Amino acid sequence: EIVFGTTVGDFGDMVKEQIQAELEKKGYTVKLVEFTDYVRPNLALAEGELDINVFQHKPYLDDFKKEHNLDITEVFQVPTAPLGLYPGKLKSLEEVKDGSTVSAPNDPSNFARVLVMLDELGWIKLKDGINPLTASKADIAENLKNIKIVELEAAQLPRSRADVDFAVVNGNYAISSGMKLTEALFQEPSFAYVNWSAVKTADKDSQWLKDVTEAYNSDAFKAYAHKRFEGYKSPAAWNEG
Amino acid sequence: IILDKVSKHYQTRDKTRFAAVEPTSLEIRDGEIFGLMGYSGAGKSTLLRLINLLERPDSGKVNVCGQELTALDAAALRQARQNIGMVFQQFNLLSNRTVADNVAFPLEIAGWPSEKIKARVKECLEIVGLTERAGHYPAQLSGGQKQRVGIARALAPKPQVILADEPTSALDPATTRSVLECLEDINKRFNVTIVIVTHEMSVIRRLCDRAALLDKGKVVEIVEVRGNQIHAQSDIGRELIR
Amino acid sequence: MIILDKVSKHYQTRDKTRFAAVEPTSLEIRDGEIFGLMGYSGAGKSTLLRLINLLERPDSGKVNVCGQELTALDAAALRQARQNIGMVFQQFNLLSNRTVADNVAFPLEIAGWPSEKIKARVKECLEIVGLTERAGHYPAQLSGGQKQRVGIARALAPKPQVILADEPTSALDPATTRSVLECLEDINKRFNVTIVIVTHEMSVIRRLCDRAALLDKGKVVEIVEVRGNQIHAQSDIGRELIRED
Amino acid sequence: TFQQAVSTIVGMKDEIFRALGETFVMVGLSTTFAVIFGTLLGVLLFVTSSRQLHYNKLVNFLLDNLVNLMRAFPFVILMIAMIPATRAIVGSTIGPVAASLVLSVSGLFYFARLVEQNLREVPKGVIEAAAAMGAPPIAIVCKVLLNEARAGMVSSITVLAIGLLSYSAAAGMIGGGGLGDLAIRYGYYRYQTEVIIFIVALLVLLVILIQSTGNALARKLD
Amino acid sequence: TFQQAVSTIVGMKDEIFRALGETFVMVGLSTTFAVIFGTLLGVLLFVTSSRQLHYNKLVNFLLDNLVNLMRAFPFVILMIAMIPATRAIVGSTIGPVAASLVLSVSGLFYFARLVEQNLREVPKGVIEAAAAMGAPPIAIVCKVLLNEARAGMVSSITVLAIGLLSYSAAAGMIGGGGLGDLAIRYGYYRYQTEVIIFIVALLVLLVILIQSTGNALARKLD
Repeated sequence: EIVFGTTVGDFGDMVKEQIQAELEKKGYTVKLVEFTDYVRPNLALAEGELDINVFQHKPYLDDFKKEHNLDITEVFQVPTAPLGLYPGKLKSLEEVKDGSTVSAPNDPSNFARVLVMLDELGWIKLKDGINPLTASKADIAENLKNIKIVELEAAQLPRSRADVDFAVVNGNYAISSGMKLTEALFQEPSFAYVNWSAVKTADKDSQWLKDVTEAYNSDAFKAYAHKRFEGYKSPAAWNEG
Repeated sequence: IILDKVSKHYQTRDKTRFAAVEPTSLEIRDGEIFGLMGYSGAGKSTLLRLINLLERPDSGKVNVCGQELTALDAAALRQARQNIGMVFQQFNLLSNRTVADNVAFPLEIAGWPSEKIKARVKECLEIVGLTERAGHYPAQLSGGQKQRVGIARALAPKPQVILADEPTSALDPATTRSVLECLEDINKRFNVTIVIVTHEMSVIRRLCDRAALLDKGKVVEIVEVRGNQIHAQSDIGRELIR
Repeated sequence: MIILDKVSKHYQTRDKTRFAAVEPTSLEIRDGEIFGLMGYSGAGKSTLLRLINLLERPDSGKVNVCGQELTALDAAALRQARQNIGMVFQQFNLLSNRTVADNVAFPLEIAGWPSEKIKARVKECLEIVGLTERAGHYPAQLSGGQKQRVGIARALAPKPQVILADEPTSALDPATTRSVLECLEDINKRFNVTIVIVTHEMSVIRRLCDRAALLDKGKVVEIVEVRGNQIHAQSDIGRELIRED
Repeated sequence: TFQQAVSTIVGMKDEIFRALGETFVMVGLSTTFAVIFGTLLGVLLFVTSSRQLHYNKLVNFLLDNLVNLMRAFPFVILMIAMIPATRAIVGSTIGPVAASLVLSVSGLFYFARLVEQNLREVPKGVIEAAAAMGAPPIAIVCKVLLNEARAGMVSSITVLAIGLLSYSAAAGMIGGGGLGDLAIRYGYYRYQTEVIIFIVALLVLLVILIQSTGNALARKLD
Repeated sequence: TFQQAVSTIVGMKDEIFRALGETFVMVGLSTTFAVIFGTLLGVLLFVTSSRQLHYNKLVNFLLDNLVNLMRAFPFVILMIAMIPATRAIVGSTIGPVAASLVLSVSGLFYFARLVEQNLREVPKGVIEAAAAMGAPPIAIVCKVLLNEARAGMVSSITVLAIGLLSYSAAAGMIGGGGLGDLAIRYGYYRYQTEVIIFIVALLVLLVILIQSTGNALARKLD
């Protein structure tokens, strides 16, 4: 048997459509547990209600493993949502004003990517050299353009275009609102936030985990992922492409 | 005031308060007190509701101050309802408004001027004397007071008929002597044509004009009580007299 | 015997309670006799009748019942004593969603008697009143007179030691009443003849009481034996009550 | 231990003052519209089924099955379905006003089913007396039935407010605003043990107060 | 588009039955406890509110405050706080049984408060009569509280059942419980309008069936 934790959506979709049938061909009975809350999947992993979980990214594992002193490890990177800035009430970047509005995810680590991208736009400056994995409003050295940030739930970001000037879209909701996924004004080159499968550290060598890793690196899985998650930021194992 | 006819009837385990009220009719003349008498329940503890059409009968029709009532539309029936007064076996009142305010209530429905209501309540409260504790609530006073509240409530709107359901008979006879004196005056001055139910002979002999004696949803006799003497003819009537 | 002793219920300056204050008062009732109680509603139809059960407590005074003080018992023993004494009430207070035959069974369920002797006593006290025919009927099948018999039957079932009435036959007819009172006289054949009762009227009292008390505003003005259906009142203001003849 | 005193007071004051302001307006306004329109609908439910003032078997059946559907259908899902209509009315999808709208729709249908109790429970014969004295149906309801069940209406509004408080926290995470929109920032995500105990304390004191107000007035208005 | 929608639905066949099979456990089981302990709590509050049994002013006030504190305390936060205790008792925190425990906890207080309506609102006379008869408080609960008020209790049960259904959507997120999880799938993450309309219709049926059952029971009791 093998027990998986994912969030709902793209990572649980990877398990439901392709990886689950792949491991059953390989003799493993998979159980999927789906989460809508970030805290429960890791605890359940360290507590052994799960054998594995692909929802954690490199920054999140480090906070939660430190804070809760957990016996867990990453194992391999997985295809990850690009992040990108999109037209809202304003249609091109140059239109930005003192007091313009931007919609962004309320997640601490995805807020950290957003902050790193607005510094790459040069709209704000962050205190460069401060921890990137845990950046926040206080890590804004200067709100150069006095931008009015709007923290939201990520699935609301596609509808927010009408309400805010420009709207960062997580990328998990850009390609499901796929009709507008092409309209990105900016793109994310940061590799500090890659998604990463994870296990209890004692599990790291197990043949079942090697067969999960192989399923996650099988040619059938690559064919399925290219087809289902087009434009996602690949594992460095895939040459990041 | 006359019935054409009435009746109302119930199947086995249809089970309203009593078994059927039978084919029946009467004329109650103007300026006349008319009594109803007989063993308990029996549809007689209900029968008077049929006059105000508060139960619709299974049969027949009724005329009151000219108008036949059963044919009326509900909005016309309001004025018929307004001009005919009634009082009951239970006190049937608005808990969360005062005594004086319960007395004002029908007059609010009369649409009377504020001072006309105030005057009429002060009048009717004083006629029953209970002006002395009218700023009051039902836990504060007793059933005797509450009878006078019913009486005044019925009285105040100057209705052309009253349909008493043992309100003055409800008290014990010694207490009743001081109140019965009121109804006599009300009849003499306004020819109220007051109709009353009872299960006690004594009150009839000391108040009324004609008595229907009754059983099984039907008449035993109608008798004159004039001369303070009930001139009955049946042995059932004699038992009811005793 | 019963002994009634300096009993009062003084209230507040507002005096916004059920009635006006009631004064320190005392009496004695015997094993062999029927006692009637009479006044005007100004004194209070309730009078101190609820306090006889100790639904209230004397602000002055005390209460012997069957020769035993009740204000001192002050325990589940006082409730147990209450279970043994008969009363009927101005308000029917019947359960609505059980048959009146089962409202008749409800007092014996309190006594905890074996259910067979419950069935027996029930049918007995129910047929004594004669309401056995309309016992199975819920309260949407009745008039006041049926409901009265229900209260009366409910009271009778224990063969209780001592008896209290509350102006019952104000809304009832004579031959049922006569027969009911003839049953209470048969109860005198049983251990106790004590039948305490309120009616402010004369008609009933003249017909069948042994003794009576006349009162206003919490003052008793005379007690009178009744003889040959005559009160023989000595009291002047009592005679204003006797004018009600 | 002083870590706890410092961590909260310096930062959180600035947000708390807004998070509170958002919370109160969102509960208050939604409650008003819920009690207002819910009253009228509750009356209709009763008076159609009363068979005394008026009757209609069919309208009664239709309105009940509607009310049933809307009372039980899930609130969060209904809010997502109501976004286009909401934006078209409010002029935007985001803020306490937009939440107050969807909250009020749930509260509207919530309210009326309660009041059904408040009427079926009431004593019969006074209705017959009102009919016996020939009042218009509108007068009966308006100037009798409320006062008779006045203590009943205070209880119902008290409990509805407490419900809408829990509902407002759920409404706020998706739409923005409210102490729920704080708690998810300092719990569920970036969880902090000391900040969570402060929000818990504020709730306790506020929710005693509203209920204690309700019980005092309901007691006065027997 | 119609044929595309219809042909799609056939694919989800087994998953739908597994979501529904889950849902009955959460709602049914949690309801039982809610009605059970909520009864005792409401009764105990009421008897200490009255001179019947024993009148305890202080105990009454403290217990009343606790019920208000727990109803108004937020559900989602409470679930997250309950994690360590829930894990020790059930042997897990994932799944419908663990979630139903948390549902039921909320339900105890909500049901006791609902019970309180019905208890405080009875007509005095019969209680006064049995008390005059020297009856013990056990007999008073054994029949006297029930005889009429049991219809209002069917109403209370009916609203409670419908309430636990809405909360089951919210627990559906974390516990992966039944139709709440199903509505989180192909909802915010993906937009499949066809299965939304199907879920809406499936719920609509359940709603009508529940309230129709409640309505009939309450009608037949009096």
